[PDB]
This record gives sequence, C-alpha cells and structure tokens, in this order.
Amino acid sequence: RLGVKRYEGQVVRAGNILVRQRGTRFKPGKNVGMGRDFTLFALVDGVVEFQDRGRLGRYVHVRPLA
Amino acid sequence: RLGVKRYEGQVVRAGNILVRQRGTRFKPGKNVGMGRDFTLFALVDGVVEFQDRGRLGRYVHVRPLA
Amino acid sequence: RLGVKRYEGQVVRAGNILVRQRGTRFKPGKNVGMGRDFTLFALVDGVVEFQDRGRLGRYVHVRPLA
Amino acid sequence: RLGVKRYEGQVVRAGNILVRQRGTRFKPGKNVGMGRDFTLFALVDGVVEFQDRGRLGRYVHVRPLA
Repeated sequence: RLGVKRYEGQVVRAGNILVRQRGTRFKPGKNVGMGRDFTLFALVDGVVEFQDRGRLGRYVHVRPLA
Repeated sequence: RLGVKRYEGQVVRAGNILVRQRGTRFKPGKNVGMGRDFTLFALVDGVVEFQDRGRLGRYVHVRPLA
Repeated sequence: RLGVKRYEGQVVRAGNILVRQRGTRFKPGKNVGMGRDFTLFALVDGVVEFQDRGRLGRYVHVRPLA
Repeated sequence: RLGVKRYEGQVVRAGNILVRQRGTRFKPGKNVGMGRDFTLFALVDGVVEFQDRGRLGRYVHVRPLA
C-alpha cells in the first residue's frame, strides 16, 4: 500500500523504498532519490532520518553508515 | 534496545519508533507500521494510544494529530 | 469445508494443507505457500505456528525442525 | 521461484507446475514429468499427492481425475 515504510534510525540499503506516495508529502533529502511515482528510495546504505522543515515541508534523509 | 519508547498520549510524528521488540509483543494498530524486526513506528503524526485487548493482544495506535 | 486444518505446534510435511479460506483470512508466512483458492499449505516439513500482527493481519508459519 | 507449488490433494491440469527445484528434491511420481530444470509438472489432469519414502526420497504423484 502507500505510506511510510521505514522508521527513524532504521538501517537501509541502496534502492530501498522509504515512502510510497501519489504526491510529495515527503520530499527527497540527502542520499534519497525519487522516481516518477513519487516513491522515495535510499541512494546509499545508511540510517533513515525524518526531519520537518515546517514551511519547506517534510524531508527524508539517509545518513551513510560510514 | 528493546522496550516501549512512548507513553500513553505522547505526541509522535511520522516515522517515530513506538516499541522495539523481538517478536509481536505489541501489535500494530491504527496508523502504526511494523518493520521486519518487529519495530512499531508511527505512519502519521499523532498521539500514542495503548489498547489492551487481552488474549487478542496489546495494540499500539497513533491517533491522528488534532 | 473451510476452516483451520492444523493446530499450533503441529508437525506437518511439505504439501500439507494448513488452512482453507475464501480470502486472506490468514496470510502465508515462512515456508507457507498460498494456492489460487487461498489455500495455505506447508512449503516445507516442520511445525505449524500462528502469529497475529494486528493491523497487519494474522499469519501462519512453518518452523523447520532439527 | 523455487519451492513446492501445490498442496496435498489439489486439482491440477496437464502441464501444471507442481514443484520448482534446483536438484531432485522431489522425484517425479505417477503422471508427473520432470523437465531438464528438474521442474516437476502434471502429465494429466488430476489430483496432487505427496508421498514421503524417506530414504527412498520424496515423490509427487497426480492421481487421474476419473
């Protein structure tokens, strides 16, 4: 279905889906890509991190393991 | 480590961890996701709500933010 | 007719029928396949185990033995 | 992918895949054929039946419909 697929601090890998959405509820952050279907995926292995920039929207980042 | 990470009525945002468990000690409720490691996380922003259903399991819900 | 066909912890063999359902009353878990008729069967030889994932559904698994 | 595809007593048609295996995890029983890719399949229309001969191996048979 749609919705968030990862939790704060969860370890992920390249290609890994992070969020499914018809729109841009969540914006691509550092190390995060976005297909045409608005899906958000990890560009590298790391840790999922959510951040709310308020007016700028809700972004999703991936912090490289090392 | 393992254990509940939120309290009754706490205010959580999408992706926040609610419970870290080895098994299905707590069940995913409304607006609550669960990873392969059985981690329960908030699918949307809201209020944490614990519901004991007895033998039917103990649910963890996320009531849509007001 | 329809209904659960095995009990918790029952030892079963590959091919064995586990549950006969019209829909996804139960979902196939580890080592459990699901036919077109939604019938759940053991993919391997092992012990039957039931698991409730709440908002995510109730699964049926087969724990290999030895 | 790999794995047993039918459940005990399931009705299959001629040419239906019964099992997918890399080796001879299961031997071709009555009315059952095996492709070069060890894939078992029903030679006729009938009912799937598993037979565990232990040390002799494991055969998959298809009992003629009628």
